[PDB]
Amino acid sequence: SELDAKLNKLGVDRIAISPYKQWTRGYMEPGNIGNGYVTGLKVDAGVRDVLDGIVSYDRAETKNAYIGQINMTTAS
Amino acid sequence: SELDAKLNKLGVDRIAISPYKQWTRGYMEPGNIGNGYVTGLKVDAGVRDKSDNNVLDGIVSYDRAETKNAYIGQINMTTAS
Amino acid sequence: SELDAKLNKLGVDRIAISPYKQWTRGYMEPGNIGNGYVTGLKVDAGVRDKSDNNVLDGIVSYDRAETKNAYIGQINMTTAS
Amino acid sequence: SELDAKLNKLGVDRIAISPYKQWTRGYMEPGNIGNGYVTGLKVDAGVRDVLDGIVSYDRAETKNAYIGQINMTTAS
Amino acid sequence: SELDAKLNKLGVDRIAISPYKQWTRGYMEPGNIGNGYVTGLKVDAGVRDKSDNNVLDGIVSYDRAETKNAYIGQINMTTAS
Amino acid sequence: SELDAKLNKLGVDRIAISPYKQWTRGYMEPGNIGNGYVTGLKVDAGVRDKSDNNVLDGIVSYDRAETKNAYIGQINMTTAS
Amino acid sequence: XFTGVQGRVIGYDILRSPEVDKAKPLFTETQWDGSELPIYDAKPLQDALVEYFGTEQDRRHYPAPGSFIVCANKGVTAERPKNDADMKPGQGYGVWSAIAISFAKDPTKDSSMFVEDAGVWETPNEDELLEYLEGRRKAMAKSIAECGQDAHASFESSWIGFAYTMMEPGQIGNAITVAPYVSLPIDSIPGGSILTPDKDMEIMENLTMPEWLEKMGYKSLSANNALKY
Amino acid sequence: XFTGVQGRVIGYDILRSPEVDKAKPLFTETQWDGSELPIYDAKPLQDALVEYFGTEQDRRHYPAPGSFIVCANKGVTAERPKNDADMKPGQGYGVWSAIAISFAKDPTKDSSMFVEDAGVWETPNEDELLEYLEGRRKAMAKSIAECGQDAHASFESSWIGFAYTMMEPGQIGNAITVAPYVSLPIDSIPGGSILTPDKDMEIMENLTMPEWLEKMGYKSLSANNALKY
Amino acid sequence: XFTGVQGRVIGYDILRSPEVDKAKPLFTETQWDGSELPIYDAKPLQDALVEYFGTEQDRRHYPAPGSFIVCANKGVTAERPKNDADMKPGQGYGVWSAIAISFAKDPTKDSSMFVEDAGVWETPNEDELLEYLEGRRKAMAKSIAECGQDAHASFESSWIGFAYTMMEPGQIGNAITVAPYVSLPIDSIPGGSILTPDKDMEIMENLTMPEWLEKMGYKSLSANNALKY
Amino acid sequence: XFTGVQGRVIGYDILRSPEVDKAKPLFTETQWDGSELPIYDAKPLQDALVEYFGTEQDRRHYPAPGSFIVCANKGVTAERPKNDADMKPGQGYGVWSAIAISFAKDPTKDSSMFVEDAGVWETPNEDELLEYLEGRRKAMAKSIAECGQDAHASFESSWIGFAYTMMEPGQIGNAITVAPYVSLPIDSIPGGSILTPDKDMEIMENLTMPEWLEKMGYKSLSANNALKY
Amino acid sequence: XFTGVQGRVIGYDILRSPEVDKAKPLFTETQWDGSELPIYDAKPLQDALVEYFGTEQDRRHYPAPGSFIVCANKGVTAERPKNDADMKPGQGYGVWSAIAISFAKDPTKDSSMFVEDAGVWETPNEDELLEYLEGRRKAMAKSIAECGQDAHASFESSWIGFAYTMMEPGQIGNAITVAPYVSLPIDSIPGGSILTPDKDMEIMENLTMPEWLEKMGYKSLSANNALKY
Amino acid sequence: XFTGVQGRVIGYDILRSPEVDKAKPLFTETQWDGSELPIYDAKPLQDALVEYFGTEQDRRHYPAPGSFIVCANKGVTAERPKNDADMKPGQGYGVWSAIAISFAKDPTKDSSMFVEDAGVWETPNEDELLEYLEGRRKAMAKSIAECGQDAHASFESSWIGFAYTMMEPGQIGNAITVAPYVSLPIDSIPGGSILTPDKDMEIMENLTMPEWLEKMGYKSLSANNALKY
Repeated sequence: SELDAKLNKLGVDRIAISPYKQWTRGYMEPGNIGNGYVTGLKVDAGVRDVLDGIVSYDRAETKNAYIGQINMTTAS
Repeated sequence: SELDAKLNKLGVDRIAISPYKQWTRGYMEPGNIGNGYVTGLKVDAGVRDKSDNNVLDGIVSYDRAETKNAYIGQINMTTAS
Repeated sequence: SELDAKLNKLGVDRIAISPYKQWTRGYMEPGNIGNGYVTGLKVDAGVRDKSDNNVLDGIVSYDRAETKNAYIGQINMTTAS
Repeated sequence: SELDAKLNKLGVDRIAISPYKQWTRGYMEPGNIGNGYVTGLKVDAGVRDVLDGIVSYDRAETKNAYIGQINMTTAS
Repeated sequence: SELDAKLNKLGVDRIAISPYKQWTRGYMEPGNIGNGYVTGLKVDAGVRDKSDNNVLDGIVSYDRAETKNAYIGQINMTTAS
Repeated sequence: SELDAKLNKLGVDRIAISPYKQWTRGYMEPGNIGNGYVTGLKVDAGVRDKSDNNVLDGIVSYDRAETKNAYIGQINMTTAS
Repeated sequence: XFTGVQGRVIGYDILRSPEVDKAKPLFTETQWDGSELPIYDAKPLQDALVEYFGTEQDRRHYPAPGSFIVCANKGVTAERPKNDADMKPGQGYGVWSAIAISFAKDPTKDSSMFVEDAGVWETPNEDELLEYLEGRRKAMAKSIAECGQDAHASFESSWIGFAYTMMEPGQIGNAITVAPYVSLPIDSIPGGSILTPDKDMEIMENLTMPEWLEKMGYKSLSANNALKY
Repeated sequence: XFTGVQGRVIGYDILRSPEVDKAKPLFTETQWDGSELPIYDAKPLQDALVEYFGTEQDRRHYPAPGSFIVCANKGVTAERPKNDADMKPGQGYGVWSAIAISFAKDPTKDSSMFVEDAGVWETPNEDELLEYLEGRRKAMAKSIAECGQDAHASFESSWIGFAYTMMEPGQIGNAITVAPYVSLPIDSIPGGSILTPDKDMEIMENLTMPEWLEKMGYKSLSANNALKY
Repeated sequence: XFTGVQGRVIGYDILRSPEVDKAKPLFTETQWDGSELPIYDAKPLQDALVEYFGTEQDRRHYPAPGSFIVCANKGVTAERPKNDADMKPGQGYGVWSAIAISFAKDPTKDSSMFVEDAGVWETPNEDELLEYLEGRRKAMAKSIAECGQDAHASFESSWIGFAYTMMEPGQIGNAITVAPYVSLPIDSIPGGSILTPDKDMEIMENLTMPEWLEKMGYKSLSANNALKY
Repeated sequence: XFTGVQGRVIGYDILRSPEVDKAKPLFTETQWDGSELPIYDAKPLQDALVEYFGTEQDRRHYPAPGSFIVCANKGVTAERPKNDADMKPGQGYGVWSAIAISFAKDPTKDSSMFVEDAGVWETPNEDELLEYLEGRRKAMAKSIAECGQDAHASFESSWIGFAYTMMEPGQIGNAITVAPYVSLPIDSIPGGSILTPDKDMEIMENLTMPEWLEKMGYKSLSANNALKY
Repeated sequence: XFTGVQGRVIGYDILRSPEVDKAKPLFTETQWDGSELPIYDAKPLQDALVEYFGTEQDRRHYPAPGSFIVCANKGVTAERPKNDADMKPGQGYGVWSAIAISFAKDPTKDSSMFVEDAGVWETPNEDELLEYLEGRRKAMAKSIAECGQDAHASFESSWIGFAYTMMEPGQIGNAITVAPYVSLPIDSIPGGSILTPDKDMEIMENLTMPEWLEKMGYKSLSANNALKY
Repeated sequence: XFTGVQGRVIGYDILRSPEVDKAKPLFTETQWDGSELPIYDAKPLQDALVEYFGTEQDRRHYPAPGSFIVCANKGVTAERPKNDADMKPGQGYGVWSAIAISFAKDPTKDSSMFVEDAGVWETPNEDELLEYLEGRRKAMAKSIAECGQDAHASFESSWIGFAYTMMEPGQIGNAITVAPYVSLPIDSIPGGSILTPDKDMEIMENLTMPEWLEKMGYKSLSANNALKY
């Protein structure tokens, strides 16, 4: 978009492409094409009747927008 | 420096270059030229007259210290230890 | 192995090569050749006799377990979960 | 164009970009971005009143569409 | 083969891979993977009942030999010697 | 040199590095590091005593001049003009 | 967190939801320059990510098995005991999470920001919690506006949304808020190619989420608000 | 030569000349499938390359000093003696060169082809040469059509043009035909960027040569046929 | 966490321990498809990483000074007071850590998983702890099996192992569990080369840990169970 | 954290502060080899990073909006209540943070290390805190020296510095210690170029912080100790 | 031309012809070290390239339309006039071309060499030409052996082959000798991948030309000597 | 050809010969701007390339076996018959080759140029040829100066040199002139590294040919004019 054109003059691009079939993958992983990233919003909570933390976690990760089996790293 | 020359014989370089205009950017980000990193020292402490929310009371004091002195505001901080 | 061949048809490879002499290095670091990773299992603990206050005495038992057995001393550990 | 899209499915692209300021440069030279080429048509002859071959040559190379001072390599 | 292993210690590899579907392509072309080349042997002789023009009488007999037997038709031949 | 600095502002560099052990190699070959070239001057000739017919006896005087003095023997010479 | 000069947000910048332009602001909060920053419910954007990754059951362009996705994330977990209706205090009846994205006015100078929060609920009245959540919103807006002035980053909108649960009976509850940072596969891009990277991004930022679905043969997983958080 | 799956031709595929669509075929030659291959004068295309590289005097995006440009090329040189009006036979009065480009019908399966020729002129009548050149055209068409069947490559058009000279008085003459193979600089692409490679090519193939000029602030070096070959 | 389509595990997928095939399952736990997932002690695999990185004292292909290794990790620390044999409760007598790896049955569709745990020990009887640890195992198996169904990922084995300590006298204890994610150096690969990347991986997945050692001139640091955790 | 074979530290290895060579050690602590490791105040180095990134108000080569900077960092936050001068114990009057860098003697074999700490202050006397901080220093030195022997890494210097605050009146306090890991922009390098990467680093390690400023047209933001932590 | 440290030859080093090992030397020529260099007919190797590129009619992995293939090549063309059975001397009755490849003994130190020749035939007796060609062979061997000593490159074999034609009736004849320098497509490599480059080469150098055909579903275009030159 | 913005010439720009600065011009030729372009004998530069590639016998950093070196080159060959002292005219007694390099005054705007020539000698007096060669020089200078104006490229020097031979007795003679275009190996660069590319070039352009030799342990193959052309 017209913004990318202002951006490119600074050395910045927002291209983020995954080499794989079907799957997205994480920003900074090797073999991605492009120097940018795409993001999105997930908020979920599941009610279920260290391990404690882990199984309810997976339950929220596979609830709705699927991000199951990901090696989550944190930024803040 | 003469140390880089000892280093290079091991496969290591300390080159760390940002493609951008003005901004530095983080080690390991795509498009950086070089296989090394530069680091520096920041210690600062900031404040803000309370609210209801501890989470949001740490988030806003956080930003206050990040933009105090050496500016690292609006960065996606990741932690190593 | 025959699995890599199924993998490659999806765009995936498990090649993970370090440019350096002797040392391994971390997945995603710049200059590594390949788009995969190798992992391993370390569980260690110790007994590390008394001190001066919280953060510092902690940090030191840490180093003690990092250099106990399989050596990962002096690494900038980043966490995934 | 729609043809490039048929082409790309075969591994082929027609992207040919020069890293320099102002100048075009030759297909296959290092640092060009892209795996394709652009071509064009030059026919010229200059009347002028081994060396013989060389100076009239330059005269036709700098006549009209300028390709002067190029290290011409031949394909046929 | 065992020779490639002696070669690699000198910085040389004989890897020559074409990005395309079906077609081979020439050594040194952009986008080829690898830093080596593969070669082969073609000797053929072709003809065509004359015209007015020697230039064009070599161009058309040329094509005739290029598309005779092992097909290298429509290639931008460059010469080494 | 100070000229390279004027050059670099145009996108041009004169870096020309061979991946191999001992050998130089040609500009534009894959795996060379850099986007420039180095050149030099060779003029040589010889006296190479009589033979069997055209192409072959020629080729042999050629090799004789290529391996006379500054060695460029066994090269796949391509021509620019 | 942040999304700066390198980023785009699903549902907004690429694969935009009709719901987004049709959205009406819940209210406005003032910021340091004196602009009224409108605040919106993030439901378009959240549903949007479900269309793209898909669900456990309708898996679409989700992250690769074992991939390393860096995320902006916070979580929290709590028990609501067996009968023992006395909360030894890391305990509670309900649990919630929240996320806000505030789009920078000038994405060339300033970054867009994410704010995420989470806690437990010390009461059993679901409705009482709800009242509280719409309070937390205005609190987050204030945290956005504070932060804005910290870096003199005026924003142009904010989109905030929540999820939660009301546990009972020794069922443990976990609420997570997370903004992932990904790169898109070619087979998700209608007519994209591994050789046309920059055009690929322009296809996605030029499609609407309905068009993207129609062209991918994908049934809308939201449409008549079928998605719950 | 050839221009195959990797190429585009200035004046035709990118930066197209209005003159091209407005062109009217000089004639047609039959080819192996039974299609009438129209034949055109290549003047649009030749003028086109002058707009892009420019002239010695109005240097534009010409090749880099010392660059290695591979070209399809043929040349020829000849003296037309001092007085000595007897041609010891590598000699002649005039000298000429020619180039034809034949666009493949299916650029996915087949390559477009270039045919180039050159010779000397054994007569002093400029007009007599001209007559001959328009003969050579139909000869080249025949060489195109022969070659076409060699590889079962039907073409969809051919564009042929010539340049020459009539020497006199010990002035040596040199005629060259050359199709260069280049890569385009970013400052030639109105609004292109070193980070948007594939879009850059689409800008050039979407501009006409007048638009490209107007946007670059470039005066047309041809326009009212100001260009001679 | 996970190890998916991009990964291999030292001791199992590359540089495999004889101990691995010779291993006998401690037991099996059922999973959602009705397969009995065997469970094993992870000691082969743990010793395996010691052969490759080496020890402080016998440093081999350990990570580079200052390198950034992302790891799946958990730790925990605790005092066991000076005399004051009353534990003000973040205190304890012993401390432990644990790690399990569960290899996916189909590594093309599903990721292998790591589960790691850690805690303190409120008793001084080492043996009493041990009893507890072998309990924790079956608990972890259950947490594996739960998780398995979450993503319909059946596994084919699990390998679980622990380390710990029994502190006394104001000695602080720290237990860490960590799965590092590395890339291998060429001088660790017998006959590998920086120019043969994919073959390099095949060398390592075709060597056994004894062969790798014999070819590297490396003395086995485990062999007669010489390695303690 | 660590800074090993791949790193350089601003103010010391590149853009060195005159203050650094002119520094005088606050004291020495013994380490495992029997060398007296001198210890210094880190103020040169801290001011140094302010010259390079600049301030909110004088923004220089700071990190890109939304960039992902991995940092060695610790923080801590605390209230000092409204009036209610009784600290329910996650509360305090002051708050502090600290960072130490210990340069390895042999940066080829060993990594340089960072140690960072943080806490709250249970007293209102600013001076009483200060006394404590200069105590914490020698404690950190001891933690450096312990760690040194862990890896038989002798260092050659340490540079330690603190920042803090004394809150009152329900003002919450946050202290952060952070060592960021960046890559330098070309427009920060006087006479550097995107084509000369390794020379670019040599320019920065050959300039002093005054020279760098003079050549960049940058006013010193420290100079007469104008910078407070 | 030469084929040195970077090259492999189709039919010999990769996709080897059974005919090659089954070949019997036509004779030996001495070289500077005193080794008898055996000389063979190149027909296995020539047929070999036909299996891989295929023919106009059975197009297989031939070079890309418009690609730039550098080749070692020589050609020659001649008329054999209309009736006018007097050869104005660039004319002749037949025309021929030849190619030899001499594999270096030590491909680490020395390059393998190609020698190629071509001419016209001044007689109409096809058989008389043939006699001459088998003479030319021993001449080429001598040119190989001369050249060998020039660079002290002993070879281990030579493989020489010819093609030609006997024109009559104003039919022009063209003989070409050419050794092309290519890179292989993945779909030609049974079970190769764009991610396994070095293994791809090892597949091709481990297949025989029959195996390669059987695995590609390709009918042998030579087999019972069906290929003419 | 040319050597433009991308090139450096051995002996002049890198590994410079003392002989070069100590050289004294043989004469000057005027060029289009009115500058006296000095002309020099190219012997420093020619000897220079012998120091770097070495000889058949003292092989140094010569081109790789089978490598593809593009060169500016011309050659010529001729017989000087058996006795038959009558030259059927492609025959002669001696044969020569020549090369000139003219360094552009502004290497940013203009390219440096190479001019190379070759012919046969129709007389047997070696000295008579020599007289002729020093004539050819001034002719080449004129061809340089003509060309200079063609592109308004003023040069700042020219360096011209020749080699030849005087055949007799059916010995065929071949004279070649060639300017190769190479890239330098790391082991030729005293203290260079595959990781420091741009510094590598600066090492070579900062060494003199004597220093380069002394540091490489290389005996000067010229020194007391030991090199003949």
